[PDB]
Amino acid sequence: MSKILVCIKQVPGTSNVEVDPETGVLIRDGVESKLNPYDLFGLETAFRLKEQLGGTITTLSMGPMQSKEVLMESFYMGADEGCLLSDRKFGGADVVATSYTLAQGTKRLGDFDLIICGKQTTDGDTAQVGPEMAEFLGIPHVTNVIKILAADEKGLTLQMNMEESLEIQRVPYPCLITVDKDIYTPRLPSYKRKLDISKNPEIKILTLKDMYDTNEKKYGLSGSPTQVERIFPPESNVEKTSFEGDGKVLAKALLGILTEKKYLG
Amino acid sequence: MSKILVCIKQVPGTSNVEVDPETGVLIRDGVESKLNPYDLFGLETAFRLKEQLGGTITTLSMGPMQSKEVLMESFYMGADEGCLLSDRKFGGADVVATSYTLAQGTKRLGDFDLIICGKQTTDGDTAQVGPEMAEFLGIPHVTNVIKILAADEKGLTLQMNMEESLEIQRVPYPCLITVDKDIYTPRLPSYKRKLDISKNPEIKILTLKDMYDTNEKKYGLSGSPTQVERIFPPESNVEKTSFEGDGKVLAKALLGILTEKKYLG
Amino acid sequence: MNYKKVEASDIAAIKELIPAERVFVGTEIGEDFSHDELGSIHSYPEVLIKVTSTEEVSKIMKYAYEHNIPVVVRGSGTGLVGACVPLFGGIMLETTLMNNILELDTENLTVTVEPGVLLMELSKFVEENDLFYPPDPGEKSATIAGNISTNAGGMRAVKYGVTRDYVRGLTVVLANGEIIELGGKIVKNSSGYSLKDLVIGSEGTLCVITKAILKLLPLPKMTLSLLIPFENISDAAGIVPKIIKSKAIPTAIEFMERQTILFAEDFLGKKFPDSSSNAYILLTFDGNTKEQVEAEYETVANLCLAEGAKDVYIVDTVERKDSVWSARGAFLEAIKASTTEMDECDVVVPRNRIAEFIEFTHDLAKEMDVRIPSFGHAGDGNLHIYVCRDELCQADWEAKLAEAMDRMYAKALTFEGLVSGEHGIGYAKRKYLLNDFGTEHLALMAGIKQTFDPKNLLNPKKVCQMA
Amino acid sequence: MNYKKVEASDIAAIKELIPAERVFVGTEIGEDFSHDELGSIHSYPEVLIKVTSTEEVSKIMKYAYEHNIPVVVRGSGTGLVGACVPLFGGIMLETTLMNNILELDTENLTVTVEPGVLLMELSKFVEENDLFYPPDPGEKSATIAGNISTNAGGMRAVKYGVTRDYVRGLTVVLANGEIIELGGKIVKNSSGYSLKDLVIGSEGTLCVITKAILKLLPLPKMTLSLLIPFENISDAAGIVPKIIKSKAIPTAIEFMERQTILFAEDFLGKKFPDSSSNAYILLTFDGNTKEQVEAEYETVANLCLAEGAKDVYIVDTVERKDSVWSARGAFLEAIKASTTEMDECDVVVPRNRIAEFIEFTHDLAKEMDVRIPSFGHAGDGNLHIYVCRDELCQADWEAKLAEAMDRMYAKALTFEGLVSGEHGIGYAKRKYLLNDFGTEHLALMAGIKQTFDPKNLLNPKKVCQMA
Ligand SMILES: Cc1cc2nc3c(=O)[nH]c(=O)nc-3n(C[C@H](O)[C@H](O)[C@H](O)COP(=O)(O)OP(=O)(O)OC[C@H]3O[C@@H](n4cnc5c(N)ncnc54)[C@H](O)[C@@H]3O)c2cc1C
Ligand SMILES: Cc1cc2nc3c(=O)[nH]c(=O)nc-3n(C[C@H](O)[C@H](O)[C@H](O)COP(=O)(O)OP(=O)(O)OC[C@H]3O[C@@H](n4cnc5c(N)ncnc54)[C@H](O)[C@@H]3O)c2cc1C
Ligand SMILES: Cc1cc2nc3c(=O)[nH]c(=O)nc-3n(C[C@H](O)[C@H](O)[C@H](O)COP(=O)(O)OP(=O)(O)OC[C@H]3O[C@@H](n4cnc5c(N)ncnc54)[C@H](O)[C@@H]3O)c2cc1C
Ligand SMILES: Cc1cc2nc3c(=O)[nH]c(=O)nc-3n(C[C@H](O)[C@H](O)[C@H](O)COP(=O)(O)OP(=O)(O)OC[C@H]3O[C@@H](n4cnc5c(N)ncnc54)[C@H](O)[C@@H]3O)c2cc1C
Ligand SMILES: [Fe+3]
Repeated sequence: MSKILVCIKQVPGTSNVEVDPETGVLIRDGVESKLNPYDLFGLETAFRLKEQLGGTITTLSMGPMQSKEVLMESFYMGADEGCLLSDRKFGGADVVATSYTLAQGTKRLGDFDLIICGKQTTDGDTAQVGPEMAEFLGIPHVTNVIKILAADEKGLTLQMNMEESLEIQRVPYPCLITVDKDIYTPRLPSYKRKLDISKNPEIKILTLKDMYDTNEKKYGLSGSPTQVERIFPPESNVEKTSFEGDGKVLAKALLGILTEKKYLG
Repeated sequence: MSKILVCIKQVPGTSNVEVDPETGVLIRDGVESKLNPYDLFGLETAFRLKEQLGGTITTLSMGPMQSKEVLMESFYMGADEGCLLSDRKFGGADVVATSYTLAQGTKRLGDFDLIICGKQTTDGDTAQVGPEMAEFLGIPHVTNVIKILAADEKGLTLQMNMEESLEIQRVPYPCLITVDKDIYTPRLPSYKRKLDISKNPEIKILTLKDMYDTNEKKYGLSGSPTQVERIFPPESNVEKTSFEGDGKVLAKALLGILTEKKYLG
Repeated sequence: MNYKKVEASDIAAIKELIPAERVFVGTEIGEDFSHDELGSIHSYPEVLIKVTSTEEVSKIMKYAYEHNIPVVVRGSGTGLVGACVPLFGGIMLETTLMNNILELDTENLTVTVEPGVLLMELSKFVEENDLFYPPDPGEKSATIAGNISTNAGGMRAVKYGVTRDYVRGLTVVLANGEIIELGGKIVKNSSGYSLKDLVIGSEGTLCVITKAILKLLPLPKMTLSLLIPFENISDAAGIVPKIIKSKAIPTAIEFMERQTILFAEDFLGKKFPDSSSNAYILLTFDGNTKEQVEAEYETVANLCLAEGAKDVYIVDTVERKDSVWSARGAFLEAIKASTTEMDECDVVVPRNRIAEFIEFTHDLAKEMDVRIPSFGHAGDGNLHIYVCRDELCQADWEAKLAEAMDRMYAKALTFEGLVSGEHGIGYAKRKYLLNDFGTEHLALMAGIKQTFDPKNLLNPKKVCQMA
Repeated sequence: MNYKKVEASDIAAIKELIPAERVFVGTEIGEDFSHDELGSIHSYPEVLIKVTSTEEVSKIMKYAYEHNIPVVVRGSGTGLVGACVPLFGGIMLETTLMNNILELDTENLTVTVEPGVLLMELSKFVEENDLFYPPDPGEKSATIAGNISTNAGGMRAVKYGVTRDYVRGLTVVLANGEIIELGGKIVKNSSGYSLKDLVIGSEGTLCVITKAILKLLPLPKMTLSLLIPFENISDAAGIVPKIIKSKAIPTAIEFMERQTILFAEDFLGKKFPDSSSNAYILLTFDGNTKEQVEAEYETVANLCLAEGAKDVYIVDTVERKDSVWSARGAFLEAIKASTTEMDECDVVVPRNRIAEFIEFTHDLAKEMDVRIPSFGHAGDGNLHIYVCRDELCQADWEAKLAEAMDRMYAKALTFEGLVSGEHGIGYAKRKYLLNDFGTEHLALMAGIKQTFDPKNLLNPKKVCQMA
């Protein structure tokens, strides 16, 4: 409703990734980076709410100056203004330091009625920047939203799914939401919207000097409780096993396999 | 011999030119400008003398900063160093002011044993910058050289042609020569020389401040005695005329046409 | 004619030539070998033989020639016009065991394949070696010699062409068992009559292809697609000459109307990224660098927006391409899921007559009260048109199918188009070929089959027979 | 066999169908119609008819079929294999009066031409409309239907192909007078046997082409050439698979050795721009902007310098292009000016076997003491090879020409190449086609000519006839 913030991230253009056995750094094939597909559902969820409520949409990103391309890409889909959080002191961050500098950049940009984060990224896959960001903002949050039933000017009626149930909640503004995969089909970036002159809104860049808490102990690698120790390819093995001898000689072998994989069948 | 100067010019890439009836300026199709083909024979004449005498070859051009491309183009054919004469006070010049600023740039670059100008340009077609340039330098000059018979370290034995004769002259150094069309086949610009640094040379630009006569009354449009009044397409007409009636009724009509075109036959 | 029925003495003489593990008689022949994807005609062969070599094919064709037994060659059984159905029930040669890729010549950029190499495994093999087989028929489980015999073309025909443009050489076996090599690894050919170009498109009625040499291209690295909405199909088909004349040739030019997209949305369960318009042009550009593709698509996108397009949508990522091309790739399955049964039409028209023919099928569907969904390739004129029976009774369906097919094949005759541009003639479209071409045109085709096959054994009553 | 001589009653019946100013009999034929550029065979026709319409051709073919008179069609008389020479001396149809360009379809990018439109005036016409006819045979005064009947290809075949890839439709007249339309303005074709692809390359032995629809491309604006010296012809021919696999496809790839260049320097009077090397590769790139042409040649020039090229010379100027391409364009006339007479061989080989065949002609020239200069197109495998008579007497020349031609056509048979790639078979190369292809391969070709022409009237004893 009215003011809507969308947190988008630039990810590697493909996840087909392997590590050199003694570099310790990933063997990314190229650098054709893109906006992640899970945040396209978060952008599209904001576009359906703007067509119903008529407010504005702000996009927010944290990364290098190369991440300005996904802010221009969200502009071609219909975002109104953007904001980069580019600084050297913000790099090397885990979820706790990323969700802190995203919440600090939110308070600098003013109040928003709704913050829409995606389900997860495609490089980190932690799916937890969203719930951590709403803790620093102090707002309520609902994760895994598959359907918006009502879009009242004071709050939303949401459908949050579990593995086997559908919770229906009525959350008021201000709040964070985390939509998941295939809530809507995301619209494509228009070339007509990119032919205006460049981009109507200008990407407002923020550093550590612009934050209301300008102390570098809570950002970047200094404010990260976790760190990677080593990254390695996952050990997978294909074993072809045959089973003959009919009766329940095969049925004990099939139940022995289905219980070893915890299907209990 | 040793020091050799070659005056080259950038011309329009094609001479298919028509004027707008009331602009007064040339209807040039595009600007894929080139080095003129008559100066390729002047560059090739210097290359055969450098392979026999072992000196150096300097290229000299007068024009805008766009004329630096034909100085780099002569480098790919095998020139050793170049010099542009780019200045705003040099533009609008006729032959008398062009051959003066080319002779002033020659005295700034030191002494040369031989200056090789081409026969003519393809835009001006006046074929007279060469003889005027050697007057300001005070050196002897020979125009329309079709063959170099001897290439002694003190002077050249040349073959200057007329419409019906071949003058053989022995001219000493320093001197200017003007070679004409098809004295040699000019070599092509090598791509292997293009990948050296970009080329080793680094064009040395000269302005009016660098000349030994630094007074702008003798350069540009101020030192030009001539000026164009108007330029217009040439009026040509095709008339199909038939002649029948055999005998010398056709032979008087053929002799009447051959004498009107001054063939006298 | 007087074809000899296969008796038990012919089973024994065949099993001396072929090992008995690859000969199937009677109930060993499955139901899948009695039809292809046309589904109207059904006929069992008497012997099913899975061949493995050229000399095994020539031994069978020598036996059937001296004993007057008809022979039908079969690939994957994928063709849509009844071309591989053994109407007289003789020998069926089945080539899916010859799936070996014999040689990859990286100097001549050719590949030598056996008949029965699938299209999904040839295109996977050459793209691992950074090469490219440009013809892309919609079904990838088709054999290569099935694509050669039907002259199979697809989406990339606006830029690259069809299977005929990439057949360098063929080793064929005639009806009497003679082995003939037709082309080679050469590029230029002006030596005699192009017998190779008669085999391409002959649908197994002249000879049995037992080896093929295919021309390959260097594989383009990058690919980017465009989605251009239009107001109607007349504005969408009209931009295609202006796109090609701007020297930025797309790899694929697809038109799709809104009513065909609504079928694929219900089938896939996903909405199309933008269906606020009635007609769409779906382009594809390829190249080697990002800046080369960017100069190609911005040329056409500036051209489309200046000629009445509502928008131009950039389809650049893998997830965006799979959101748009899985809709286009499921047009055929969504039409089949929405009807009881259907029958199809693949008329090619001149490219400037695409919009008049698509608007004609809308007036025909409204008048006959049948559903006629349609799509096709806007860059070459081939239109894939489907008449659905929906809930019609059996006598009313055969009356409405015959009237809708006769009026669409007569209108494509008036538009100076042909009967088929992809799928071929086979058994189903023989009457419309006799309406388009004259009797003197089909007497030249029948006299050519009498040259290659004088005893009329290789696939009788197909294409130019009993038209 | 059974051929009726043209008598005075046949002259009167022909002059009722054709106006008498376009019928030539006896002494008003002219010596130019008794031969073509082969020069070995000479044979006058009895009647020369300059036709002007399709219906005039069909009335002549109806008369000659009824009265058993052989018919030879003639274009400009340009072909090099004796294909348009009337060996039995019947009717000669002459098409250079049908030089009208009938229609330019800018929507379908096609042009409809009459047989007798010259290649120099068709390519001038379409390039005024920013269109492009890609096949470029070396002689521009050739009839377009002569290029179709011979499958004439040229310099641009490495990127664009030959005349066969650009024939969209044909209106042909059979030997009995029947008018047949073969293709159309369509792009895709899968309806029946490709009878159009039999006419392409048939050399007037099947039918008389009376209309053609040709596919056009958008015209490229920029053009740049590269001249790359090499140490020998083995290094020059070996760079061609690396150039094409770098995805910067040249428009033309020409190899020229130093011995052939020395002929063109003596003929033109000007030296080649750089002849300090023994072999050369002359490339050509085209495009629409100067920057994408610059990305194309710098890809190949950075490539070619890495595999043993001495240099790469940029040919970017209209004066520089005329200094290099008039030397290549005068290779044929320089060889003719250096000898008394010569004979031409135009074998096509696989592209990896170009250097071994060029080195074979150097060992053959030293062994037989004849001058064998050669050039060709390194991008497709077609080699233009000439055996020069020089100063041999007539008995020694006929024995040395027959030995040098037999060993070169047998070596191209061993290399798995063909007899001709450009010029055709005609009358001269008939026995080499019987050596390359078997008797069963030529019985298929002779049975196809029996289908189109059962009375054997359209051009007897040519291509397959009496090989
Ligand atoms: C291999 C690997 C493993 C890691 N493991 C852990 C771990 O176990 N624990 C941990 O705390 N950190 C971990 N990190 C660090 C962290 O996940 C990332 O480095 C970085 O913080 C991106 O966050 P994310 O991918 O977890 O976001 P997610 O939580 O996966 O994404 C949720 C949503 O938050 C938003 N968002 C996320 N990142 C940004 C951003 N930079 N700018 C704007 N919006 C954004 C998007 O809307 C996104 O859809 C790991 C990193 C790597 C490379
Ligand atoms: C349409 C037209 C008509 C003109 N008519 C006249 C006229 O009647 N009288 C007159 O005095 N001027 C005339 N000019 C001016 C003059 O010719 C040119 O403007 C300019 O000076 C170039 O000289 P050029 O073409 O005459 O050189 P040319 O004398 O034709 O060339 C001789 C050689 O001098 C060298 N050279 C020439 N110009 C340069 C240069 N700029 N830099 C380096 N080397 C150079 C080259 O080696 C060249 O081959 C005319 C100009 C134009 C456009
Ligand atoms: C879903 C679907 C999509 C399709 N899309 C397209 C498409 O986009 N474009 C298109 O062109 N086609 C398309 N087709 C049909 C296309 O014709 C077939 O996919 C294919 O061409 C036939 O190959 P096959 O191996 O399936 O042949 P079969 O049907 O088995 O054989 C087809 C014909 O080829 C003959 N034949 C097969 N092998 C040989 C051989 N070795 N020698 C001689 N004759 C032989 C058969 O006798 C028969 O005449 C599609 C079909 C389906 C079902
Ligand atoms: C100097 C030179 C260079 C050449 N360069 C090349 C080259 O690079 N590439 C190349 O391929 N060829 C080349 N050729 C030969 C080439 O075959 C001819 O130039 C051309 O193809 C023949 O056309 P025409 O009009 O000259 O035909 P003609 O010789 O008159 O006819 C050739 C054949 O076509 C038949 N024919 C002509 N018109 C019709 C018609 N309407 N219907 C049916 N049959 C018809 C004739 O009967 C004969 O069979 C060259 C020839 C010369 C002299
Ligand atoms: Fe050639």
